[PDB]
Amino acid sequence: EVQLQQSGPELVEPGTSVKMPCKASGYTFTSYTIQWVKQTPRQGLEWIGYIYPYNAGTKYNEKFKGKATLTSDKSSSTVYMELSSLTSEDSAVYYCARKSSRLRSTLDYWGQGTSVTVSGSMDIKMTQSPSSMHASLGERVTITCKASQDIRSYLSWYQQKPWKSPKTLIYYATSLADGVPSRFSGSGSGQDFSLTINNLESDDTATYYCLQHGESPYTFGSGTKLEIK
Amino acid sequence: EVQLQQSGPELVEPGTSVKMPCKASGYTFTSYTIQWVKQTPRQGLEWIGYIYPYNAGTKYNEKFKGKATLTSDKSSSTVYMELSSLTSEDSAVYYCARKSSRLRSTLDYWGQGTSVTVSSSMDIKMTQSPSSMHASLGERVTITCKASQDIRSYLSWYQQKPWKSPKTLIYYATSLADGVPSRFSGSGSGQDFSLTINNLESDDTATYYCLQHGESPYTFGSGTKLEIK
Amino acid sequence: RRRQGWLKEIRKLQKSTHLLIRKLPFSRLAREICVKFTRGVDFNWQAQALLALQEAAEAFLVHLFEDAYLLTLHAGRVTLFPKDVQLARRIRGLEEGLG
Amino acid sequence: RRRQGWLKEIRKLQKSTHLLIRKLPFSRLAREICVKFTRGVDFNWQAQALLALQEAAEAFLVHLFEDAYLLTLHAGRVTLFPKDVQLARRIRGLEEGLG
Amino acid sequence: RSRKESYSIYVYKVLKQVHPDTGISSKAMGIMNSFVNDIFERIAGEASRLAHYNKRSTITSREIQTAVRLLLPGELAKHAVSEGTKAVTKYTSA
Amino acid sequence: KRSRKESYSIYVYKVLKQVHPDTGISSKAMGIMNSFVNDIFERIAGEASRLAHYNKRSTITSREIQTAVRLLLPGELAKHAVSEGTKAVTKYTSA
Amino acid sequence: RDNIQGITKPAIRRLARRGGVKRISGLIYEETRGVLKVFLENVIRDAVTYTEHAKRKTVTAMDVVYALKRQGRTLYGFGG
Amino acid sequence: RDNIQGITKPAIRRLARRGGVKRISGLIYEETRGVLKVFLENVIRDAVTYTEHAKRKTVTAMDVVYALKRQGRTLYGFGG
Amino acid sequence: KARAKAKTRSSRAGLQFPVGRVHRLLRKGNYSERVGAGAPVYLAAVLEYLTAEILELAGNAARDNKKTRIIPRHLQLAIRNDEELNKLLGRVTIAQGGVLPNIQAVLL
Amino acid sequence: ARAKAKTRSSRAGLQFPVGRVHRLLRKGNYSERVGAGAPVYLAAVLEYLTAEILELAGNAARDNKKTRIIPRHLQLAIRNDEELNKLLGRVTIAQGGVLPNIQAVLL
DNA sequence: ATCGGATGTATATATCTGACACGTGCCTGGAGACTAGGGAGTAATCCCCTTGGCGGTTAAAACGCGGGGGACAGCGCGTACGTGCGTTTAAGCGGTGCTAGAGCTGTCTACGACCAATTGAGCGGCCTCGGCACCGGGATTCTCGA
DNA sequence: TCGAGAATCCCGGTGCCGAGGCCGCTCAATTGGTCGTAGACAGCTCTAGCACCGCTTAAACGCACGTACGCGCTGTCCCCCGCGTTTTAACCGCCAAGGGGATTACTCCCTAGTCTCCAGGCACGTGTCAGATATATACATCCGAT
Repeated sequence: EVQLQQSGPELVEPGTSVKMPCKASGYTFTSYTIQWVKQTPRQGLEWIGYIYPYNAGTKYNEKFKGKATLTSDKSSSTVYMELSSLTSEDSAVYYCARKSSRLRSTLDYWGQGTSVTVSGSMDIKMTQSPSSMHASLGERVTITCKASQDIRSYLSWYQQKPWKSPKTLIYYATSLADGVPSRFSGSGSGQDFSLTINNLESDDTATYYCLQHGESPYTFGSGTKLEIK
Repeated sequence: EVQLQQSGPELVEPGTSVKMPCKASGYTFTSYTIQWVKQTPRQGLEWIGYIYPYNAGTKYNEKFKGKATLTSDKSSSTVYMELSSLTSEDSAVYYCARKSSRLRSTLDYWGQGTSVTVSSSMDIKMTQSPSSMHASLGERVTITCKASQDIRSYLSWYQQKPWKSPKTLIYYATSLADGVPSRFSGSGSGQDFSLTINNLESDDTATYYCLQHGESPYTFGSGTKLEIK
Repeated sequence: RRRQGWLKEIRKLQKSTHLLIRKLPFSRLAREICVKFTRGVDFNWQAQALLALQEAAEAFLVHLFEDAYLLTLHAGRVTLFPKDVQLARRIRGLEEGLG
Repeated sequence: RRRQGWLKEIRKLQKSTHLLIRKLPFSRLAREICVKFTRGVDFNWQAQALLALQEAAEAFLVHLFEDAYLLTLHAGRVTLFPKDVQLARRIRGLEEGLG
Repeated sequence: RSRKESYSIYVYKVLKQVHPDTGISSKAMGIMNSFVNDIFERIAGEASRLAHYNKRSTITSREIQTAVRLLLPGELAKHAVSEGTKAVTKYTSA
Repeated sequence: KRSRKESYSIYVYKVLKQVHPDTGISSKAMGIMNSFVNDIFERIAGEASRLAHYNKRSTITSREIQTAVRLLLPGELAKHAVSEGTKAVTKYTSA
Repeated sequence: RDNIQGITKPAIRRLARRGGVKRISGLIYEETRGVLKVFLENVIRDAVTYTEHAKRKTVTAMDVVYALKRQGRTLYGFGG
Repeated sequence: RDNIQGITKPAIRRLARRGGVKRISGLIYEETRGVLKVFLENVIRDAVTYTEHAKRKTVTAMDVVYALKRQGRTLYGFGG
Repeated sequence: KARAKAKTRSSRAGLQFPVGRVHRLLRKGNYSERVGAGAPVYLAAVLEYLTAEILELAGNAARDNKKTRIIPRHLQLAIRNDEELNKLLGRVTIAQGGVLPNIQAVLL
Repeated sequence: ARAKAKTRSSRAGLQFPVGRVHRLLRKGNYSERVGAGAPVYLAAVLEYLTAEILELAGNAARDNKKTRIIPRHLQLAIRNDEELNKLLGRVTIAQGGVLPNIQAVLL
């Protein structure tokens, strides 16, 4: 299968620089961009940037210009990320995710995560209306992701169990991802979207994020933590 | 058009070597073999050999094996012929002729010849049945070229004005060459072949040769001198 | 005091899209090549036909120079030689190369 | 006592016509490549299918080695390097090159 | 003069739905027209070859699906198969 | 029960027995000659089909086959194949 | 033991000597295994598509011949 | 002055700089003129074969597009 | 004689590309003896998807150039900067498209 | 009651089947109509190309002291001819081998 | 590491023209509705050919080692290519004019699809001997070392 | 410039299995009429391609020169090839089983075909705004000097 082997955690001091690899396997390495996501437990998931190894073309978030630098290596099928001038704000988990160059594709496969431990208004805000909810073991659950501007259908949904990488449930606001059962169902277009889980199981307790990728900085949702009985 | 420029007349002394060029133009150089014919007024026309510049592959007449050596040059589109150990029986005109690699093709275009003057058997025999003929300016002359073993229609016909290069009339024993009027018509298959000319003129005063190319040494006929009254 | 301007020339030519051979020499070169196939008869040419022929010929020549310069840099040189162009035509095959 | 036998090896391998890769390693390599496309289901293979696949693969590899050795001799070397194979795959294009 | 059909109005409708404030020049419209004709001929020729290999007389949506799967590389084939499948399944339920 | 399974083997053998009356052919080379005949048939018929479609014709005639032979075969190969096809069409029309 | 290592370096050396190569770097063998795996993936994916369209579970020689023919790599001698 | 000499040294130099070539030997101009002549004979012969089959005496843009398309050199933007 | 008002087959499929024209071109193009009903729908959907993908990438490339109109240069930049589209249109020349600005790194 | 059946191949002087080529042109989805002289022309061209390749391969077999054409002889016949190598350019002949070609700088 | 000056690159403003996007009439090609028939889906059956296993043989792969061939870095020399500048010369643009030929339309007839009956050409099955691969012994020709 | 050794080539004998010939049959090609339409041909109209001329101006051309760079030579060290020994796995023969390919029969749904009718799409105008070009301004970058 597609694996994105990421390195282990670091314990560094400020002013240092860290290179974290994202050695990929199981697919044609140049055909897919490799995205980088930062997860702090204060602001949730933030999109750093990507690199397209087909032409070494990058695009960064404006919040990470100068701080992040992406390089690729076609020989080892490896993408690196440098973090220059480390502050206390830079202590998080950094996932690398594989996204195809097609516009309706989303971040399909994620790396395990690298935990770094150190010693903007014109974007699109994703507003998840329930910040948390509690559910039974077979009833209905509906999460919404009302947007700021008009993304067309470029919205995907993710499930992240704690201390694990996020898993893609739904892309293109309705289409099921690979290996996802039909209990998950997405709807909506324009500015309001919805994710419905039809018959809850014991392992459907996680945080559920929505990601838009319709405009130039990609913005995740704030999150929705679902507990069950 | 297709033209094979050849060097001028050369006077030499015995014992040495001479290398004559056959600079060709007007066609793709590697697609065609370049044949070499020697014309004495003692044995008629004799086929020396060829070189195929696509792979520099040669094939010599065993009468001239060791005596001659053909080389090519793709940069200048030139074929050379070296005549080593110039004995007194080498005083002849040496034509270079272009022939396709196709089996029914014949020696289409000829060079003007280099008159080389040195200053002192399991083959196919072509027997032209008239040796000299005379006719007025309107009747019908027929020359026959009965072969010895068997040639499956691989016979061509050439005419030669005095001190000129030969010109192709018929190939594949019946087919008209390019630019030849329909007065000339060949016929025959197997071992017996014939060329008939229908309405003679004064330009039809030449020597008429038949050439077989069905077996590995190519053999010309003895010749037939047609004089128009 | 002579400065190098090959880099400025490459940077402006790689962002321009216009035709690099003049139209009137290419037109009569194409007509002279055409008269040798139509048995001496001269054919007419639409203006879009000569434009399409020139766009295809210049795209072919530009892409052949890109492939032949990789052979220049492979041999340690920086100057494009005719042996680079001949080898690039040989490796491309009979259809992408020859012709 | 060591004399060169690369020339004898080249001369006998260029006049032979048999397959150079052993049949059973190629067969199980092609089967494990096939099982990654058939949703984990094992497909059957005719014997002539694996023979046709091996003939095509060996002809492809021999022609790519010829094209890459032209690049080896272009650079003045006599030893075939992986950069020669990568450049020969790049110049052949997307269809004649990769894959 | 004849009628001289093209794909320009459909390409323009698709452009107005993916980029509502973007126009297109007439030279780029001719390139888009040539692209649509070329991909049509590629898919239809491959589907004709697939129907002939299996001794079938009909080109169905199954032949078009496997021709799209043979001709388009990568995720392009996956999303094109998704688009064609949803169009066929909402066409038959009408 | 077994099917028809047509091939060109008897015609390739008839041609070989008149260009080389004592040479034979192996069954592995006969399959290569069969693949060659099918490939050249498909090439010429596809080019003639496209030639009839470009000119808004519905019939493939011997003119389309002649033009497809001139487009596909390189060099003197096309010249001699046009000669052979024209000779066969002339002999067929007279009989 | 991987199956790509069944393409041994004597076999790669024989394929190179049939291609006329005099000396071979030691890094050629992994490059050749990668090139062969890319070629086999491209051909076998199309052959499996041809097999699955016919609703068969057996890759025939005609499927391989069609998969090669649609990539500009016509093979004579296995039917068609 | 032959018509192949109308493809001047600055035009060949501009075609090479668009190809990214930094330095250019003086023997490349005759090589480029020969390559351009071979390409043009191959395309123009097929385009004339398409024109003569249509019983026309005017080479159209579609004839050039078909002549390029049958050599694996599809051109967008001139019809078809 | 209660004949309903005609709905195009593009509207039943939810498409912009013409299903009836694609059906006529499939029937008159000498592809098969018969054409199924779902084949022009599937083909028109695939052609609409590919056109939309190229046009959206070219509109993004035109917006990065601060242009509001797509020219052939923007289509060339959209196609050659994408590996799958460059592989699909591999042996395709786009007129007035230019080349990618690719200078070799050993020269600088 | 009717005349004796003559094949269209013997009427055209061919060894290749004119009626089979006509049926393959009708059933091959090339056009809706096929002229009467089109399978004659096509069968003549196919017979010419088959005869050219078989004669070159028979000469290559006779040069190797053999009376039977194998795939190696077809490969040697095709690759030693520029027009036939250009026609079968993207064609792999199974069990045909390669041309003996060592580069001159190695010797 | 720092300072001054020419200049390439990026940015805002004007203005201008021609191409693009929109509106309209019409006509022809797509849709609606209906019928007929055959292509293909599906089920059942048969046999064939693919997979799996076992045992032994032996040729090929693997491994280690040593020597020398060759890759690569550096250096010096000479030549050929870029650059700049002044002269020249053909490309291009407008403007006119002419006419060949592309494109359309109407007539008509030859030719190809179609159909039914018949037969013989080609394909499957089978049967046999000779071309070729292999093996073993003898004549011919290049090579390192005195 | 020669001598044991290696390489290559030639010739006789053996066996085998595949090429080539023969026979039965069946289905696909031939024959003989019929019918309708595709295309050949004549004629006519008008587009667009060719041909010429003046003029301008940008591009090509020629030459001189400095220096960047190709190319040959040299030395070092490292890595590839040949060789000998041991390990291993491909291969071949025999055998069994069963999955699935291929064939056959039946039915019915789907698609070609026909007629009617209307609205989608195309030619044709037409007005305006996006992009090209020119100009002025500021930001940044290299080149020389220190």
